[PDB]
Amino acid sequence: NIQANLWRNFLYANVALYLPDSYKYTPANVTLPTNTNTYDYMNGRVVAPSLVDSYINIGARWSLDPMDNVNPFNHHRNAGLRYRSMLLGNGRYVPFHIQVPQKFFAIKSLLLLPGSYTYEWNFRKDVNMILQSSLGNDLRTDGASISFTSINLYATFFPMAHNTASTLEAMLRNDTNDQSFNDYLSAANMLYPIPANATNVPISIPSRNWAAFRGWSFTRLKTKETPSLGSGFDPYFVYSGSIPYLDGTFYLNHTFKKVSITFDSSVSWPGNDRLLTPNEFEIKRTVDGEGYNVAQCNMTKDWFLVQMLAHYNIGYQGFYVPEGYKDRMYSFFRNFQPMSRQV
Amino acid sequence: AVTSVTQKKFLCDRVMWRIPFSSNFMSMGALTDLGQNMLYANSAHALDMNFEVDPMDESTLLYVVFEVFDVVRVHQPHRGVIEAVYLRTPFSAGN
Amino acid sequence: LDGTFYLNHTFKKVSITFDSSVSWPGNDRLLTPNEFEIKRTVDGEGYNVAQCNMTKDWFLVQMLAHYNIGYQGFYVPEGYKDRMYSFFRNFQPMSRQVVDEVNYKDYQAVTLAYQHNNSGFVGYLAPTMRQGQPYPANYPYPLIGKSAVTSVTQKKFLCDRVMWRIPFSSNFMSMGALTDLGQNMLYANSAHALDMNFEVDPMDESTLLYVVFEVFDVVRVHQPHRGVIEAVYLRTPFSAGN
Amino acid sequence: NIQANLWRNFLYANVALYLPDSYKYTPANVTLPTNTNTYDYMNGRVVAPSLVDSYINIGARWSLDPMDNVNPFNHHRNAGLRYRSMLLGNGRYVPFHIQVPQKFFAIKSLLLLPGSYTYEWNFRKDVNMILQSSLGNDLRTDGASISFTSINLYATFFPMAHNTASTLEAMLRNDTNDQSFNDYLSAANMLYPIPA
Amino acid sequence: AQCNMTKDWFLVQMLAHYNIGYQGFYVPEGYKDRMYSFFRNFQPMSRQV
Amino acid sequence: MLPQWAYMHIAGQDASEYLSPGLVQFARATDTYFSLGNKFRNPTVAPTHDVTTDRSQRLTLRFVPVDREDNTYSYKVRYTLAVGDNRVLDMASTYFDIRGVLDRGPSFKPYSGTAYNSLAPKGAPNTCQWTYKAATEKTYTYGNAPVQGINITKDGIQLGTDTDDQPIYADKTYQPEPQVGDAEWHGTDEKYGGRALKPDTKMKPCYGSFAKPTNKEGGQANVKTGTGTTKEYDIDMAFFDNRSAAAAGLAPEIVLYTENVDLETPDTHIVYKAGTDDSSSSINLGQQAMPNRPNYIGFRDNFIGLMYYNSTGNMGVLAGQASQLNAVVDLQDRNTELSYQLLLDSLGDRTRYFSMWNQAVDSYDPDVRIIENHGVEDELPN
Amino acid sequence: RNTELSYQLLLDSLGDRTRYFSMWNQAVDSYDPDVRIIENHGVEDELPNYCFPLDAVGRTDTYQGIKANTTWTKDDSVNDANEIGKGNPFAMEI
Amino acid sequence: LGQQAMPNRPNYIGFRDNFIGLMYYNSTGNMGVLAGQASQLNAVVDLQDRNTELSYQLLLDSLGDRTRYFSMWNQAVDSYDPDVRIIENHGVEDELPN
Amino acid sequence: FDIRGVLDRGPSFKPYSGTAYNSLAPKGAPNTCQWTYKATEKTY
Ligand SMILES: O=P([O-])(O)O
Ligand SMILES: O=P([O-])(O)O
Ligand SMILES: O=P([O-])(O)O
Ligand SMILES: O=P([O-])(O)O
Ligand SMILES: O=P([O-])(O)O
Ligand SMILES: O=P([O-])(O)O
Ligand SMILES: O=P([O-])(O)O
Ligand SMILES: O=P([O-])(O)O
Ligand SMILES: O=P([O-])(O)O
Ligand SMILES: O=P([O-])(O)O
Ligand SMILES: O=P([O-])(O)O
Ligand SMILES: O=P([O-])(O)O
Ligand SMILES: O=P([O-])(O)O
Ligand SMILES: O=P([O-])(O)O
Ligand SMILES: O=P([O-])(O)O
Ligand SMILES: O=P([O-])(O)O
Repeated sequence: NIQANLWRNFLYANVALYLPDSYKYTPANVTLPTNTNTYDYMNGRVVAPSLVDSYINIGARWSLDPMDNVNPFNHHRNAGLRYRSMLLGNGRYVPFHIQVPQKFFAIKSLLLLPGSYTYEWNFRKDVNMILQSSLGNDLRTDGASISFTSINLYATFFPMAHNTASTLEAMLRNDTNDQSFNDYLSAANMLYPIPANATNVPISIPSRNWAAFRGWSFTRLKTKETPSLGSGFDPYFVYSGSIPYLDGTFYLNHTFKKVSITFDSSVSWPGNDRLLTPNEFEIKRTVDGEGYNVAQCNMTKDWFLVQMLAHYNIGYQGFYVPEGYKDRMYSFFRNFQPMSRQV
Repeated sequence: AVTSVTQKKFLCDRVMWRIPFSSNFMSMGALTDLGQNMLYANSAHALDMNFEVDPMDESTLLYVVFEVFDVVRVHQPHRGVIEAVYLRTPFSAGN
Repeated sequence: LDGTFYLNHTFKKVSITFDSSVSWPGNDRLLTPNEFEIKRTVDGEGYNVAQCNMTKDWFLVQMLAHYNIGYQGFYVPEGYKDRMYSFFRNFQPMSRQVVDEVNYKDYQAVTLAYQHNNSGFVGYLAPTMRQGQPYPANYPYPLIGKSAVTSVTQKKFLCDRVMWRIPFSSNFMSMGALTDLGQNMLYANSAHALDMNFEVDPMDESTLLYVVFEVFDVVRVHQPHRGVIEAVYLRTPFSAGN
Repeated sequence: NIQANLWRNFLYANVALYLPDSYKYTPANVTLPTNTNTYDYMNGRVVAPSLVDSYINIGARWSLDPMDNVNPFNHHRNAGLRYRSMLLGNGRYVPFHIQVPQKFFAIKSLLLLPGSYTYEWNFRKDVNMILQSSLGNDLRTDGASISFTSINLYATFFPMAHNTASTLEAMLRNDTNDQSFNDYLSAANMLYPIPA
Repeated sequence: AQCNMTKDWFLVQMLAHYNIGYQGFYVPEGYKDRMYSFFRNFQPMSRQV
Repeated sequence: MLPQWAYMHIAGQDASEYLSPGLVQFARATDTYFSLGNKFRNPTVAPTHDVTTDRSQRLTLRFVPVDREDNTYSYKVRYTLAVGDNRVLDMASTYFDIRGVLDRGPSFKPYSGTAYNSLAPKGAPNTCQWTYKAATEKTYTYGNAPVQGINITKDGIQLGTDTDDQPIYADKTYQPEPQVGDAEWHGTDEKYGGRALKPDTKMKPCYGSFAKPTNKEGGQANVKTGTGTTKEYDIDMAFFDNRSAAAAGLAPEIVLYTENVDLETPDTHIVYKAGTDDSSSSINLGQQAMPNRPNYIGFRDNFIGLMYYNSTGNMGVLAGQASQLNAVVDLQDRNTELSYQLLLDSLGDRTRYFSMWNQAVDSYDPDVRIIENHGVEDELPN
Repeated sequence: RNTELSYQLLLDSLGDRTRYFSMWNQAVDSYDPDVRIIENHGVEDELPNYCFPLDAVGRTDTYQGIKANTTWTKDDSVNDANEIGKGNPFAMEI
Repeated sequence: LGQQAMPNRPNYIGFRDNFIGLMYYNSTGNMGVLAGQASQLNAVVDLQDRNTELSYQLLLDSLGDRTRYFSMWNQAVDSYDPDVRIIENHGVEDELPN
Repeated sequence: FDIRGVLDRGPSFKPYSGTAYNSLAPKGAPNTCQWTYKATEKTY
C-alpha cells in the first residue's frame, strides 16, 4: 500500500517523534545519557509508531492534545530555521561572515550629525543564545562553539551636497528639532512564575499612576525555553530551541481560561456590565450552558469580540474577515484555529 | 458507529492576547480615552489581576506586557555632543 | 529576446573610464573606487555581503538602482516594486561545505567509477538493473557527526532573469528618467569616448557580452489630414544609423 | 525505501539528465548521430545516476556548479513552455489558430485617425525561431515544419458618437497634440564576442 | 484565444466584467478579477486524437 | 539639443501642460471609457543642484575596532564612529560585520535519513564474517558474491585475459568491487567473487554503513602500520566450495576478498539488536538501523541573541567623544528583540527571506501542527 | 428574488473568498484544478525501483571453506555451512 | 530476454512566450510598414540595435502579473522549478521500514 | 494578426515523461515471446 506508507511515514517523522518524552521508552540493552537535554537522549528514546498511526482521529482536523503544548517551531519543517542552517552550509565546521543589525529603538534610526562618537557593543558567545537547533538540545553539552575573529562597523552616507548638509545640520541642532523615537512594542515587560500544575496566577501591581496606560498583552512561556538576561551568562539555560519571549514564536495561548482585573482591590475593569460575564474576561468555557461559545470552538463570544475589536475595530457592526494587510503575521484572525473531533 | 461524545478547542499561535485600556476596546488613538481620563481620576491606583490557566506539568511563566509610552528625545546641540532624555510612562523607569 | 537570463553570476568586475582618464563614478565613492567589483573570491577585508561572494559595493549599487534602497539601511523592497525581472526577487545566495582535499589527512581522490554507495541496490554507472553486494559506502565523506572530515566552505549566488544595472546618476538613485549626470553632459564643451572592461568567469564555449546603453529611444507621430501619418524618430544619445 | 526512491527519481529526471554532455557517455553497442544538436543524441547519451544521487551535497541548499551555467529554462518543468505546448494539444500534428500582437513601440499604442493606411508585416517560417522546445534541439534537423494558411488583421473600434469623434480627431491633428512614445527598454543594444 | 469561443463573445465578456476590449485585450488587475469573474475562470483547452 | 529634448518630450512639460487645453478637458471627461493617457510622453527630469556633492567622498565606510575585550562569555568592541563635516548619518545604515569560526558540533544533522546505502533493507547486513567457538573457534560468512569470474584459482578470481593469453586476476586492494554485478536478470555453473568484512570489524546494518577509502580505487581495507615504503592492507582471500561437493574434487565456486575496514555509522543508530552484545555474530546479522533525527542548527531569525540588549552589565554605548554621557540607557524591563520582530512584521511581509540579516521567520508546517486526516487514495492495489 | 446567491456575490465583492471563517461556515465550495482539467505530463519513472529481501540476498546455497595444498582441501578453521548467494540480490520491481 | 528499456526524454514544443520570433522586428531587410495610402512614406523606422521583443517582455512585467497566463497572446512566462535550479537536500523521512 | 496554419512539431516532440505503454512492467521484463537458435534449428 504505497499511499498508506507515505502517510504513516509522514506522521511518524513529523508528529510521533516530537511527542513529549513521557510517551517514549528506553529498551533494555540500550543505555542513554542521564542528561535528557542531549541529542543522544532525544535520538535514542523509542516511540511506538501506533501512537500516531494512519488512523489517528481519522476524518478529523485536530491537533493532538499532548502536541498543543509542545513548541511547534522546534521542528525540522521549520522552514525559516532550516533556511538559516543551510545559509551557513551543510557541515558542522563553518567559518562564517554575517552582518548584524542595530535594534535598540533609541539609536537604530537616529540621524547622527557631524562629530566623533564612541560606539561600543557586547556580543554573546553562549551557543544556546546565539544558535538555534530544531530539537532544542543543550548545544553547550553537545559540543557547539564559536570564536570571533573580527567585528567591523560599516556605515553608509548619502553623498549629500555640502551646502544642503550644512543647512540640514544647523536646523537639527535646534532644540525645537530634536529627534524622538518610541520603542515599537512600547511596554514594561513582566514575567511571573506558574509552578507545575498550578491553575491560578494572581498578581499585584503596587499602587502607581496609570495616566497614559494603553492596556495589556499577555501569553504563557515555558521556563526551560526562557533564558535569564539578568547577567552576562545564564548557567541554567540548557535549551536551544525557539525562545518565544524574544522571537514571538508564542504557542500556549489556548491554555488561558480567564483573566479578571480589579483597580484598588474594589473596582472591576471594565465592569459596567459590558461583558456577557462582566466580572472577568473569559477566554474559553468548558461548561457552556447559556451557549456563549462562538465560531465552533470553546472560545467565548466576549473574548472573540474583545480580540476582533483590539486588532481590527471589528465587532460592533458584525464579524467578518479583516483585510489581509491589516491581519498580519502575529495577528489574531490570521492565527485563530477552531477544531473539533468525536471520540 | 459507536456511541460518542464531542470535543472542541482552538489554537492561536504567534499572538499575544490583547486587552486595550480603551472604553470600547477600539483603537481611536495611541493615547487612549481611558489613559487620558486617568490624569483626572488623578490619584495612584493599585492593580490586581488573576489569570486562570490549564495545568501544565512543568514550570511555566505568565508574560505580561504592560502597554505604555516608551520614548527617547535626542538633542545634538554642538559637534560631537549628543544628549538623550528617556521617559517611559506610566511604569516610569527603574535602574 | 525573451528575458530568460541566467549567466549573471559569472561577472566578477567592470571598470568604466571616460576618455581613458576618468574613472566613473570615481570620487572615492565605492569601497573599491576604481571599478565595480561584483563578487570576490579572495576577500581579506571582508567586503562581501549577505552570506555570499557578492560585494557590499555591488549590493548597494543594485539595491539603489532598482529600489532607491541603501542610504538608510537595507531591507526587503515592497513586493509590487520588486517584480519578475528585479534584483531582490532573483537574488539567491548559497553556501556549502566540502572535504578539504589539502588538509584532510585521509583524503582520497576516488573517481566516479570507484565510488560505491547502495552497492547491490542500484545499477553501476547507469540507470539500469541493480548490481552488486551490500557493503559499506566509500562516499561521500561525512561533514557531520563525531567523525566529520576536515572541511572548507564555498559560497556563491545566482541571480537569474535580471540584467545587472549601473545608472548614470550621481548617487545611483532614480530621481528622474533624465538623470542628473545626463543633464550635466549637455555642458560638455567636447565629445567623449568611453572604455569599459568586464572581467568574467571563463566558460568553455563561445559567449557574448550583452550591453544595453540606456538612452531615450523616442518617436513623435503627426497625423495632419485624413490618411496622412508622419513620424519623427530621435534616439539620443547613441543616435541611430538604419 | 519508498521515500529514497522518489527523491532519487526526481534528482535523476530533473537534474542529472540535464547535466552538460561532457558528463555523459555512449555505450559501445550504441550508435548515436554525430549531430550533437539532435534529439536522438541528447536522448541516447547515458548519465550515471550517481552523479546526482540522493546524498548530493546532503543537508545543503546548493545549485550544482556545472548546472549554474546550463540554461535552466530549457527543462520539462518550465511551466510556461509546458502550458504553451499543451495549448496546442498533445500530438505532433496541429492545425493551429493564434492571435499575434503588434509590439513595435512606435505603433503598438498609437491612436490612428480616419484614413486608409498601407500596413504590411513579415512573418518567419524558421521553426528554431518561432517554436521552442524544452531540450533545445535543432527542430529543422529534427523534422518540425509550419505552413501559414491565412493571416487576417482584426481591429476593434469604440462605437464613438460621431460628433465626439469629430472633436477628438480635430484635436489630434494639431501638431501640439502629436502623440509620442519611447521604446520601453529605451536602449542602444550591443553584443560583444567572448571566446571560449 | 485558442479555443472555440468567438471573438464577439470574448469582447462582450471582457467589456462586461472589466471594461476591457476597445483598447486591446490584456489580463485584468487581480483585484478586479475576483472569484466569480470571467477571466479568473476562463480555461481554453485542446487535444489531438 | 534642448529644443529637441522639448520636442521629443525628453524634458519640458508633462502632457497636461503641453497638450491643448481643449484636448486635456476632453481626455479628463472621457478617461473612464476611452483612455488617452498612454499616447503622450510625460518626461521626468532629475534635479541637478543641491542634492549630491560633486566632491570626492566615500559612500560606505568600514571602521575597525580601537579596543576590544574577548571574555569567556562575551566579546566587546569599541569604535570611533566618525561623521565628517557636511555629512549626516542615518544609523539604520550601520551594522556590525562579523567574521569567525563556528562549530555546530556533533549533534548537527541537516537532513532526515542517511547518506549511506539508503536503499538497503534496514535489517540487512553487509557481506561479512564472524567467529564462534561452541571447542575450536571457526569463521562464519553470510552475504553474496556478485562479480562473475572466468575461473577461480589459488591466485583469486580471474577477471580477464592477456594479449599473451594469460589470466588476469583481481587486484585485491580494490577488486572485485562491491558495486559491480551481472548486467541482466537472465547455461553452465558460474564462479563468483566479492568482498567481505572480517570478524574484527563489528557488524553494522548495511543501511548507514560508511567506511572511508584507503586508496584512489575506492578500496576501504585498513592500511597496515610500520610497513616502510610498501603499502600493505588487511585483506585475505577466503575460498569456498559447496558443502555438498565431493571431498576428492574440491575447487572454489566462490572467493571473497575479506578485509577489515574503518566501519562507521555517522548518521544512523541501532534501533534493534537481540542483546547487549556488539560483536559480529550470527544473531547480529539481523540488527536494524534507523536514521538519526534531523537537527538543523543556525543563527537565530534576525540574529537574535548575538548582541546584548536589556541586560544590565553589558549595555551598549553611543557617546559624544567630548562627553561620555551614554545616549543608550537600557532597562532589564524592556524587550528590544521582540519589539524588533513586531516592528518588522508591521513594515513588510515576514514570509520573505533576506539573508543579510538572517531574516527568515520561524514557522511550522500547518499540516503537522493540526493533523488533517482525510486518509489515503489507496483504492487500487499496487 | 434570490437572497442566498446575492450574499455569495456580495461576499466575493467585499473580501477574499479563499479565506475561511468558521463563524459563518464561510468556506467556499471549490475543486482541485488538476482534477477538473487533467494535465497528463506522465511520470518521472526513468530509474527502476526495487523491493529487496529483508536480508538483502534472498536464496543462498551452503558453502564450506577450502584452502589450496593446486589441490584443495577442507579448511577446518572455517564453518562448513555458510549461506552465500551467487550474483545480485534477489529483487522485485515496482 | 533481459534487454532493458527507459522512457524517452520529455520534449515540449510550442510557440514562444508572447509569440516571440513570429513577426520580424529590428531586422533590416524585413521591416514592417505602416504608411498613408497616398504618399507612401513608411512611419515605421526600425534599427538592428533596437530590441523590440525584449522591450515588450519587460513592459508586460511593469504593467501586471507575469505569473498569470493569457492564452490569446501565448502569454505564459518561461520559468523553472526553483527546487531543480537550487537543490535543497533535506534527505527523506524514511524512519519507518516499508 | 490572426494566423491559421498547419504545424508539424516533428518526431522529437514528446509532451510527457515515462511511457504510454505497459508502464507498470519491470523495465527488463520481456513480453511473452519466442526465438530460434541453432547450436538443428529450434524454437524456444
Ligand atoms: O455550547 P458549546 O460549548 O458546545 O458550543
Ligand atoms: O485579499 P486579502 O484580504 O487576503 O489581502
Ligand atoms: O555649534 P557647533 O556646529 O560648532 O558644534
Ligand atoms: O569574505 P567572505 O564573506 O566571501 O568569506
Ligand atoms: O569636459 P569637456 O572637455 O567636454 O568640457
Ligand atoms: O497641412 P500640411 O502642412 O501637413 O500640407
Ligand atoms: O484635414 P482633414 O481633417 O479634412 O483631412
Ligand atoms: O553623439 P551621439 O551619442 O548623440 O549619437
Ligand atoms: O556538487 P557540485 O557539482 O557544485 O560540486
Ligand atoms: O453617432 P451620432 O449619435 O453623432 O449620430
Ligand atoms: O473632420 P474634423 O477632423 O475637423 O472633425
Ligand atoms: O494583478 P495581480 O498582481 O493581483 O495578479
Ligand atoms: O557640491 P558641494 O558638495 O561642494 O556644495
Ligand atoms: O552521539 P552524536 O550523534 O551527537 O555524535
Ligand atoms: O506564514 P508562515 O511563516 O507560517 O509560512
Ligand atoms: O506532478 P509533478 O509536478 O510532481 O510531476
